Amino acid sequence: KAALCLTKRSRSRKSLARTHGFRLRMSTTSGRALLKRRRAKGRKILCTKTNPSSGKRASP
Amino acid sequence: QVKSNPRNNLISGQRRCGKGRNARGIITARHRGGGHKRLYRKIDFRRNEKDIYGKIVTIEYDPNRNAYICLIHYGDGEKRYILHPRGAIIGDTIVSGTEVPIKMGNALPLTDMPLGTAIHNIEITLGRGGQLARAAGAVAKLIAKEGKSATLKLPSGEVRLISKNCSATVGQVGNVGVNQKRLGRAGSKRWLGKRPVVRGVVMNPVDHPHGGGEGRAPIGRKSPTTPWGYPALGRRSRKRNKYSDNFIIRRRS
Amino acid sequence: SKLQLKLEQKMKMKMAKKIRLRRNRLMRKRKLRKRGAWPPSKMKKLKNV
Amino acid sequence: KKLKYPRRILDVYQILQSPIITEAAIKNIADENSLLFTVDVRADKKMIREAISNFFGVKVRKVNTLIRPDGTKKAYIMLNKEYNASELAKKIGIFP
RNA sequence: GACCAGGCCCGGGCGACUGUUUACCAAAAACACAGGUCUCCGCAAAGUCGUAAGACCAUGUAUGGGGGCUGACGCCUGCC
RNA sequence: CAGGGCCUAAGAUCAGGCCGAAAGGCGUAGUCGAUGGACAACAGGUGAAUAUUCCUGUACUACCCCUUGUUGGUCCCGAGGGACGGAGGAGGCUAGGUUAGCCGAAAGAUGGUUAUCGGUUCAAGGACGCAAGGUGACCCUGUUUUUCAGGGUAAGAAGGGGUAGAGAAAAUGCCUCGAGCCAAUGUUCGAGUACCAGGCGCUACGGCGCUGAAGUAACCGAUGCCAUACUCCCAGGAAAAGCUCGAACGACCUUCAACAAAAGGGUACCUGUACCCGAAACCGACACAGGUAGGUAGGUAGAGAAUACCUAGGGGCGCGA
RNA sequence: GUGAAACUAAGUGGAGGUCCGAACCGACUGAUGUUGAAGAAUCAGCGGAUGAGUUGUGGUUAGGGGUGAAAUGCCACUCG
Ligand SMILES: [Mg+2]
Ligand SMILES: [Mg+2]
Ligand SMILES: [Mg+2]
Ligand SMILES: [Mg+2]
Ligand SMILES: [Mg+2]
Ligand SMILES: [Mg+2]
Ligand SMILES: [Mg+2]
Ligand SMILES: [Mg+2]
Ligand SMILES: [Mg+2]
Ligand SMILES: [Mg+2]
Ligand SMILES: [Mg+2]
Ligand SMILES: [Mg+2]
Ligand SMILES: [Mg+2]
Ligand SMILES: [Mg+2]
Ligand SMILES: [Mg+2]
Ligand SMILES: [Mg+2]
Ligand SMILES: [Mg+2]
Ligand SMILES: [Mg+2]
Ligand SMILES: [Mg+2]
Ligand SMILES: [Mg+2]
Ligand SMILES: [Mg+2]
Ligand SMILES: [Mg+2]
Ligand SMILES: [Mg+2]
Ligand SMILES: [Mg+2]
Ligand SMILES: [Mg+2]
Ligand SMILES: [Mg+2]
Ligand SMILES: [Mg+2]
Ligand SMILES: [Mg+2]
Ligand SMILES: [Mg+2]
Ligand SMILES: [Mg+2]
Ligand SMILES: [Mg+2]
Ligand SMILES: [Mg+2]
Ligand SMILES: [Mg+2]
Ligand SMILES: [Mg+2]
Ligand SMILES: [Mg+2]
Ligand SMILES: [Mg+2]
Ligand SMILES: [Mg+2]
Ligand SMILES: [Mg+2]
Ligand SMILES: [Mg+2]
Ligand SMILES: [Mg+2]
Ligand SMILES: [Mg+2]
Ligand SMILES: [Mg+2]
Ligand SMILES: [Mg+2]
Ligand SMILES: [Mg+2]
Ligand SMILES: [Mg+2]
Ligand SMILES: [Mg+2]
Ligand SMILES: [Mg+2]
Ligand SMILES: [Mg+2]
Ligand SMILES: [Mg+2]
Ligand SMILES: [Mg+2]
Ligand SMILES: [Mg+2]
Ligand SMILES: [Mg+2]
Ligand SMILES: [Mg+2]
Ligand SMILES: [Mg+2]
Ligand SMILES: [Mg+2]
Ligand SMILES: [Mg+2]
Ligand SMILES: [Mg+2]
Ligand SMILES: [Mg+2]
Ligand SMILES: [Mg+2]
Ligand SMILES: [Mg+2]
Ligand SMILES: [Mg+2]
Ligand SMILES: [Mg+2]
Ligand SMILES: [Mg+2]
Ligand SMILES: [Mg+2]
Ligand SMILES: [Mg+2]
Ligand SMILES: [Mg+2]
Ligand SMILES: [Mg+2]
Ligand SMILES: [Mg+2]
Ligand SMILES: [Mg+2]
Ligand SMILES: [Mg+2]
Ligand SMILES: [Mg+2]
Ligand SMILES: [Mg+2]
Ligand SMILES: [Mg+2]
Ligand SMILES: [Mg+2]
Ligand SMILES: [Mg+2]
Ligand SMILES: [Mg+2]
Ligand SMILES: [Mg+2]
Ligand SMILES: [Mg+2]
Ligand SMILES: [Mg+2]
Repeated sequence: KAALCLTKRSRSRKSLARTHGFRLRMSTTSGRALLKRRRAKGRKILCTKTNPSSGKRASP
Repeated sequence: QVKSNPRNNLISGQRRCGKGRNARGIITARHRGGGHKRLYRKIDFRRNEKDIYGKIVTIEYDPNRNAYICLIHYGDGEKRYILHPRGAIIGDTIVSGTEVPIKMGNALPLTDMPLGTAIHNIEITLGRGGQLARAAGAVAKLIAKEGKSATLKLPSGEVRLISKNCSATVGQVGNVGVNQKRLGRAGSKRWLGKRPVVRGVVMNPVDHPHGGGEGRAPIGRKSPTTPWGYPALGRRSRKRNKYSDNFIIRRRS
Repeated sequence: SKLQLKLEQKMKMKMAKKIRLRRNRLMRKRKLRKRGAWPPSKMKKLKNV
Repeated sequence: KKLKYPRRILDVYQILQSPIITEAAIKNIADENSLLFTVDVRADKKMIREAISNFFGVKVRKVNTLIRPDGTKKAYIMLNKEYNASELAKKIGIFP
């Protein structure tokens, strides 16, 4: 019943950082290649979807 | 007949879950999925604990096989499920061992069974557990024995040699009328978690070797074909030289 | 001698039924907390809703 | 059994950073006998209780922490009803 | 007495039926289906995925598991 | 209160292990992983912006502290329990609602009239308790079998005890003792100098200080509670920990050490907490006629959570003439 | 009803991919919209609504692939 463009819905931050998170990119070799080449471009933010385990941004 | 008990320690919840998905997570075995959650009953197929006297307390339904199953007690308080033999009634008594009466539900090595007997739940390998003829209404006759080897006629009609020291159980497997049911509606398939199958002829060429000819397709394939490109009809797949071959005598007809 | 057994088993019974019932209210309160009509004050401002 | 490890390793003299003086806090003193102290985020309640209990030499009923949206821990320290708050308010320099 | 609240009948084709489907031009006579039938498979099964190890099939065992065509029920299914 | 300091599902990672040009792939114990299991708090007040969090009342968990009572406790292991479907209807009840009764005010410029308008509220928790409810075998006689009445049978229910086998607990077999049991709800404390219609006075005319009457009954009645209670069906309906029980095996600790109890006093880990959330704050590039899980469910008419007109509460659509 | 059984009202019972119909899921016709209020809507009607149902949270399968009640459909407004 929802429009095509609605692909990005309200999804728990917990779920997202379990996907694009830091600790995930660290696991695979391809991820470490990721972080090298982000660091090369010198991005202010390495992993965009990340998330505090507990704190002000914490998902329960 | 079917009256639910509380849970004996033989009924657990641990099991494979993705049905038809392998490690890679792919559907290997097509059409499964959906259907009622089940619990695994731990059957005793080996019947290995010898020389104690068991009593059939009840008869229970099992979702994992079309046969019935019987809860039996012992004088030792151990409880086991066995496949329900045909005609066995509650209050009955069974026993396994070597020198034993021959009646329904007793299990013994093939050295001691009088030729002509109707047998089920047949080990092919010493102490591996019973393997052959476990389904509803399945039975195999012990036709002849010679040397170290016994000869059976399996429910497929195939005649085959096995070891004379492999245990088996007297009597046919119960619930004979099961294939007399008529499911009657689609939903009643789905309840068993058997999902709908598409005919080859329907799908597009990419998807299957009988691919869409314009209106309706005769199968132009010079031969009926597996999804994967093999002849569908009458091509024997039995591994040419399997170790088994020396044992097998006449082939199912 | 039968009066001893009866008074001991009524002591036990009173105990078990006490703990049982305590347990039961607790469980109810929990269910309600999950659903979210809990503090009976809360329900009593929405009664007419 | 063993030495009692404090929840983290901090150095107690840095945990109580400062009294927070605004119109708000002062009447928490008046009504509640409760001081208001900005403290180190890394600091706990047991640490704060020992710290004030020894430092100003007052027995403290209960502590309540808070964490600002700015990431700075803030603590309501409600002393006992024997020790008056305004005592420590004059002793410190917080004037009601 | 407002709001709310079935037009119905006589025919024929197709598909038995409830279902599914071309997100955003096609909802059907297409797909599924219960049922039928052919064929493979004796358990270290056939089949599928993997370079392999192994996984599914199945913690099942021929009244079960693959695959092909047809498509309820009724009458049938001829020659080469 | 919600997560973490507890437990596991799908799944994920995976010591050693098997395989593989490399990166890696499979996989066992282990360890992660809630959308589930376990586990203790409510009413009133304050309130520029927080409140089951702060205040005042009664509570409740987990430890520690002392008295008393025992001598072995602790983990590892053995067990019971936790522990589970759908559909159906019948009960027994509350929540709400309506009408009386009691109480206070009332004149609302009209032909009449008090037939009018307000109030009648209270939680968690603790003690008690259970029938017209539901369950407790059979046989004879009747009430329609049923709710029942007389007799009888000897475990015949929740619930306990004993014994036997390699056998502690358990499971299993034999023996015995028990006619009650079950749980929503109810009575009483909590609870009144609480709350509240009005009344009095101030008005920075915003709000404020002051004193407070009655506080019961009947009939409707749930989709909520007992309740995993029943009856039926086939498609046959999670695990693990806390919890209860317990000998041998192994490890460790041991006397004012540890455990067992009823009181008494004490003691109290992190993180979330603003605001919006049928949205102008999320998702749609917009202050966009759209999408967004759950909870609470008043009146009159009505079969109804449809519809119409309304209460509480919220709004009059950010261009007008 | 006969000795067995069959046959037939009755009551009880509450089956169903039953019926009508809100929520909810869809998307059949028409009108409007077409530099839209909106990159698929609004309005009036319409289909299913105890099931082969709907949905939440957390997961799975990945491009010589996956998934498909099969439309070359879908795989972040992109899919021979
Ligand atoms: Mg961004
Ligand atoms: Mg179970
Ligand atoms: Mg159990
Ligand atoms: Mg994987
Ligand atoms: Mg088909
Ligand atoms: Mg096609
Ligand atoms: Mg494709
Ligand atoms: Mg494929
Ligand atoms: Mg081809
Ligand atoms: Mg073709
Ligand atoms: Mg043609
Ligand atoms: Mg309403
Ligand atoms: Mg404050
Ligand atoms: Mg806090
Ligand atoms: Mg027609
Ligand atoms: Mg014509
Ligand atoms: Mg059709
Ligand atoms: Mg679909
Ligand atoms: Mg279309
Ligand atoms: Mg259609
Ligand atoms: Mg269309
Ligand atoms: Mg189609
Ligand atoms: Mg078929
Ligand atoms: Mg194979
Ligand atoms: Mg066809
Ligand atoms: Mg697992
Ligand atoms: Mg791995
Ligand atoms: Mg390794
Ligand atoms: Mg593992
Ligand atoms: Mg965890
Ligand atoms: Mg949870
Ligand atoms: Mg907790
Ligand atoms: Mg809690
Ligand atoms: Mg507020
Ligand atoms: Mg409050
Ligand atoms: Mg009070
Ligand atoms: Mg306690
Ligand atoms: Mg255990
Ligand atoms: Mg459960
Ligand atoms: Mg009822
Ligand atoms: Mg009432
Ligand atoms: Mg009236
Ligand atoms: Mg009167
Ligand atoms: Mg007048
Ligand atoms: Mg009145
Ligand atoms: Mg009470
Ligand atoms: Mg008490
Ligand atoms: Mg009674
Ligand atoms: Mg014993
Ligand atoms: Mg003994
Ligand atoms: Mg016993
Ligand atoms: Mg009534
Ligand atoms: Mg309902
Ligand atoms: Mg049941
Ligand atoms: Mg020992
Ligand atoms: Mg003890
Ligand atoms: Mg808050
Ligand atoms: Mg709030
Ligand atoms: Mg909106
Ligand atoms: Mg606007
Ligand atoms: Mg809008
Ligand atoms: Mg209404
Ligand atoms: Mg009407
Ligand atoms: Mg009415
Ligand atoms: Mg309405
Ligand atoms: Mg209004
Ligand atoms: Mg229907
Ligand atoms: Mg219909
Ligand atoms: Mg669709
Ligand atoms: Mg519409
Ligand atoms: Mg409709
Ligand atoms: Mg309908
Ligand atoms: Mg049904
Ligand atoms: Mg969806
Ligand atoms: Mg589909
Ligand atoms: Mg085409
Ligand atoms: Mg993209
Ligand atoms: Mg797309
Ligand atoms: Mg396309």
